[PDB]
Amino acid sequence: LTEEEKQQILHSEEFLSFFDHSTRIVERALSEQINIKLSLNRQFFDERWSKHRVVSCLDWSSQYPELLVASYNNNEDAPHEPDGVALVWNMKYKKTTPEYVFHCQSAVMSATFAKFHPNLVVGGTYSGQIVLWDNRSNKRTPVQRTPLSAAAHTHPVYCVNVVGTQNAHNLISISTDGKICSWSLDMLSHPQDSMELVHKQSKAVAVTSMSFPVGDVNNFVVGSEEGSVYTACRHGSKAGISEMFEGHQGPITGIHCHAAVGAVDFSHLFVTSSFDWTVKLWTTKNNKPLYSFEDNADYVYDVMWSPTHPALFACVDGMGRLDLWNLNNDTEVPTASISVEGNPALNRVRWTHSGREIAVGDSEGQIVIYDVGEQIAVPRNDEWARFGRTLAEI
Amino acid sequence: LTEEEKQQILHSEEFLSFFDHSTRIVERALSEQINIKLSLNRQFFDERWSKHRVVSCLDWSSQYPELLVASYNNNEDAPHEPDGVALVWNMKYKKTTPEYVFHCQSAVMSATFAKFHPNLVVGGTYSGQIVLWDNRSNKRTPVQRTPLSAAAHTHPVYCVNVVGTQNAHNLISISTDGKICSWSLDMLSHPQDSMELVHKQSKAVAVTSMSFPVGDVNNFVVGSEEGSVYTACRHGSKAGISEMFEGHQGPITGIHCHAAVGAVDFSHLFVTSSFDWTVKLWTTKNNKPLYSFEDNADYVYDVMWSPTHPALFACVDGMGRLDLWNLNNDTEVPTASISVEGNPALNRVRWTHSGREIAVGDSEGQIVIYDVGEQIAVPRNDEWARFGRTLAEI
Amino acid sequence: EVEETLKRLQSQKGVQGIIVVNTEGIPIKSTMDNPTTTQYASLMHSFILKARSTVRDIDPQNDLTFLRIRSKKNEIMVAPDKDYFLIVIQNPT
Amino acid sequence: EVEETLKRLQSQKGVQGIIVVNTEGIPIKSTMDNPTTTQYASLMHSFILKARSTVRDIDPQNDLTFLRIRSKKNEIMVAPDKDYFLIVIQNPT
Amino acid sequence: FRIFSRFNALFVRPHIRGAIREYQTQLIQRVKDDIESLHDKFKVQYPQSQACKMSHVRDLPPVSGSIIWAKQIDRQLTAYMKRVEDVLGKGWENHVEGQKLKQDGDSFRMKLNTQEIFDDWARKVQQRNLGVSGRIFTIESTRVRGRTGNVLKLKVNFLPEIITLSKEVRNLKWLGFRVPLAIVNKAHQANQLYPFAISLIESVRTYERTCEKVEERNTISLLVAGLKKEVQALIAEGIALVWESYKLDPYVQRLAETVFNFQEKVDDLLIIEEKIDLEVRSLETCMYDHKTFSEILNRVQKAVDDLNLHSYSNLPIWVNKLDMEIERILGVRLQAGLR
Amino acid sequence: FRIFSRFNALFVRPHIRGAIREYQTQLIQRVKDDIESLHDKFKVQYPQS
Repeated sequence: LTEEEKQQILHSEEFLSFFDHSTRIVERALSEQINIKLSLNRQFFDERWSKHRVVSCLDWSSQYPELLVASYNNNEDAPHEPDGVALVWNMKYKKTTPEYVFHCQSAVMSATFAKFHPNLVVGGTYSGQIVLWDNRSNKRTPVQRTPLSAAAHTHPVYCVNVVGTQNAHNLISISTDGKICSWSLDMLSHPQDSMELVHKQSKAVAVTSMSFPVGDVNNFVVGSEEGSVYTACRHGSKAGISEMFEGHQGPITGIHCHAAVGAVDFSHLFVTSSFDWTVKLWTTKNNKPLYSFEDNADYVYDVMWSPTHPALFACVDGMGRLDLWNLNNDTEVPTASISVEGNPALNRVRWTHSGREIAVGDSEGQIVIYDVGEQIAVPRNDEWARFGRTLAEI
Repeated sequence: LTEEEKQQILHSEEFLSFFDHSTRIVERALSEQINIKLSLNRQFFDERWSKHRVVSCLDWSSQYPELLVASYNNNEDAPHEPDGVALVWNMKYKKTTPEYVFHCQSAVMSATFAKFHPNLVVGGTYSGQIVLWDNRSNKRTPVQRTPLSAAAHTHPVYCVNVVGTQNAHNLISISTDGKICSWSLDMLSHPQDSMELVHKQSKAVAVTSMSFPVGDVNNFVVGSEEGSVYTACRHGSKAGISEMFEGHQGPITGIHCHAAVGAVDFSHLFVTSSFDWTVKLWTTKNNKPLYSFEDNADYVYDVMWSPTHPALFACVDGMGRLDLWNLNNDTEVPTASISVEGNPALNRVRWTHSGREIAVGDSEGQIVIYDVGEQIAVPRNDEWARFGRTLAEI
Repeated sequence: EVEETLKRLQSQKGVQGIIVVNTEGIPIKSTMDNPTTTQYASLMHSFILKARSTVRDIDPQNDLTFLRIRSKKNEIMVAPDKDYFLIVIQNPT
Repeated sequence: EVEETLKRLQSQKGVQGIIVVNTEGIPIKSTMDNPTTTQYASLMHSFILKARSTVRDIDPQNDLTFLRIRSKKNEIMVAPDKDYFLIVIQNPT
Repeated sequence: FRIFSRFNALFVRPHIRGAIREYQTQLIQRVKDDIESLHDKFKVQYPQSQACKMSHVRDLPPVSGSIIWAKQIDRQLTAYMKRVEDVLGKGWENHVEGQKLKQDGDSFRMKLNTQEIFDDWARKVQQRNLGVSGRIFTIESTRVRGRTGNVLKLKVNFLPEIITLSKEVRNLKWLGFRVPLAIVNKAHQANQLYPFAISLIESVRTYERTCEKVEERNTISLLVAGLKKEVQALIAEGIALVWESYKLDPYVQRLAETVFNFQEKVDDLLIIEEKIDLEVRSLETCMYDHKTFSEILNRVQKAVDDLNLHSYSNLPIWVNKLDMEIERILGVRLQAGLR
Repeated sequence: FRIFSRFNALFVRPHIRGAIREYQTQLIQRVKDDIESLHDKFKVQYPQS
């Protein structure tokens, strides 16, 4: 009868594949195969990793349209416990448990998957340090960390993305001071490219978030908490600010470019959800806002285009209402709407790839995903044509 | 015990519990989840048997789509060396040597597999004897050899092909003089049917190519050495040539019917590869060359349709280029075109029965297995209608 | 209806009709290669009998109708009612 | 980690009892009591060894990576790869 | 209002205007209800509203957040007023309901002033007199609980909150509020000097963590002594520097790279150290056999050579001590075998 | 051939006719000596082509 060999083999941690496969199979074992318009589809609220916790970012895995990464800042509930909480939540089978967890010593502001590799996860934290995590390996510590240096990002980082294809990729990141930096997925210890973005008279732009024209690298569009949108070419013939926008009055929190591609070219349309209920539409060729969004006041967080419908997008109000806007059928009234129970401060919204359902963050950590009506999920050539003519309206 | 009481016990009507159990287990087991261009593809070039000795014909086994039959014809380097050599080359595994080797006393001009016997290779030679090769036998010589009597072929045979159902076969072959003969695959001492192809009374035909429309065995198309293609009937009161085609002013060096099924029929179409660089997309129901693709200074040598694309077809050339013509895409420039190194005179093209990748013969014996891109290989459901429109164009 | 069950089981992916093995280990129904299916079904019968012995060791009121033997190539579901042991090969996908 | 693993593997269904087994049978860990865990897991170890031989019969390269037995009274789990031998006592439903 | 916005073509013709003035009272009443709801929402204070903690998440300082929140609400009030003016026509205030509504809105807007908090914050900033000039970093005396001694823990002469102030300026400057030029200069200097301070503080924190980890395992400090000496030498060079200088960037950069190299060499040495210790412990109880003992010695010597080729500090004395320990263990095992 | 075959019936117009082949006569020179390159194949190949 062993008394120590089992004890020491338990102490020795060779359980990487063990734990990985056990997790991937037991949530499957939740299956009960015993032989004896908007609509909620799945509500997930991790009690252990989301108790009184604000969702910090949301991304859907392009390589794996079933994997979502969500972030968290420091927890005021307890400072001693790990502050930067990163969660990976899966679409494989119903379960309360999160599929993966991750810790960052600093508060995590944003996170996303990498397009270059289908398993690495990259996230920007409050300390301005890009943090790398490997999903296949079962670890809690950051795999890599960019240096906290003068050249590198130092102010809190809110936007990180991967541009290019799987052989011409490049990791772009912003610092709220205004530094743009390009790294590579292979090494996260030296900025391949880096410069402090400036608009004029050497004054920087307090960038909050950016997006990029769909299917295009370089020539990004950024938003400023100062209340101005800027189009800046990454390298071009001259890096830095290329165009300044009349923009919106208050701080510009969420910015996104049109993503649905069809018989017409609509990649020049920006949505910007400022802090004044004002989810503004416009185009890079026109310095003025194209259409002003007004149904209430006081902080709509953000907006993202549905990748499947060219004239439909999702924006959420911090009061607790997520509402789906079609542009073809209606210009002003919400074509779809819902309010998450508890009327909580819903933070971040992310359209899943290929659309057909939405992911919603919250200040309470209770993230909710749910689909959309078929009659409004699917586009048609009529939709693109009538969208073009609604653009011709004004 | 034995296989008679099981029948009665199944006929017994206590099977309600069994049927309920089966229904329950099947309905519970219904749910299933997971646990967690032109490119040079391969070479084939012997050295013992493939010194000069240009390629003559190629094929793929219907039962064994991983197998290619070649036939290197010309013996001019060494009179003492074997005259005709047919090599069979495997696709599943890469070997510098041919899988199996066969040599005939005369010079082989054409070879093909046997549909009924998946363990047999039949080939035609220059002298005029139809030649077998039983792969079971260890002896490289021909196993069964057709007599060179006036009953059988007496002129250099150029087309051999076995057709019919698995229970009713016929090995058709045609010689340059034009005597078509069907043999039984298992008995070749006597031609079980024969008939000399002749046009309008007292006009012999110099047959040098043929193809059977898919499915049909009773009627077929032949390309004569005199540049005038014909359609003939194998069995019937009108057995023989039944059509004049004005065709082309040079020898016909290749022919192939359409090789796709599933949508609107195109068996009436075929392409002939003339001797002046003029491939001819062109049909049986009409008499006038539908279109006359022309370019280049030299002349084509062989042409086949794609076995799954209802539009694509390859094209041999004299300076060594292989090009693919996608009519639905384009009718004027080859959709794809790449040149083999050393610019020798290519002599045979054969597409895999899958159609996903092409082969090509050579002037120096180096058979080259090329691969094609997915977008350029596999058609779509709308591809057939697009071909219909392109043909209805003129 | 036996043929109804045959077409129903055929509908399941990776499955060729319905094959049923009795208590003798010889399949009452013929769908796959006979020698392989008979020897393999005798092995299944031995293992289900020994598993029945163990389950009756501690659970003398339990019955076996479900067993998930999956490898990285194929899965077998084996289902004994009282004499008929349904066996269905099914890909993990 | 150990305690977190058993905690998450148990609270996922409020499982009656699970212990971690990284050795070939004869586990000294317990969740409810020593005997009903140790002897039952040893018998499961013998049977998964026999099932490993059973699945190697059809082809030696195949291995059993996962075993379920959902019977009328018990729903018993194991996920063997090289020495990780799960045990789960749970309701059939 | 949206229904009317669908139709504005013969509002110049006073024919539809009869219809709009027919329901003018309903319009005024419902607009008053809406603005009452808005002012009720405002009455819930910024720190009491989730918007405040959110804006905390936003890298937005609380004062700027409250100011801008109030400004946005005032903007929405002004939008209400101007849009009422446009929809109803010129001079709706002539009506008793119209002048009542305009007086109400003026009252709420007066209650919704914003410059006073700006003035208060500027006054407080001037009074507290935030500054960063001084020493590069400070060394202080703390009696850390758990030890009776007075620990001289090292810190950095830089309050992390100063950058916060800069951000307020960085937000208030474009908000239209003008701040004292002394505050502007202080905030600008702090903003441009922040990267050096944050790099220095993270470097010193990492050094302290790795050095306490080293001293936790005393068997390795002798090997790490050289790296600790060079780190202390750079610290000694730096501490003499006043807070602001021109060698700040090169010194800070070389200090950061030195600390990172020190930490990585520390961790590599530590892991190889537990490897060697585990192998020695295995040798302790290893079965009596020349082959197994020779293999253990071979692996230990290979690890020692791996350490040697990395060019660490103070190898020979460490080798001598481990040789003494291994020979003591060998003597004990020889005793057991001989008996 | 095909690039002016895109015109074919276009240059029947009074001005297109003046817009075509008055400007490209030297590319007709180019296709002439492309015929030169063509006959090069004929020049010395007869029994060893």
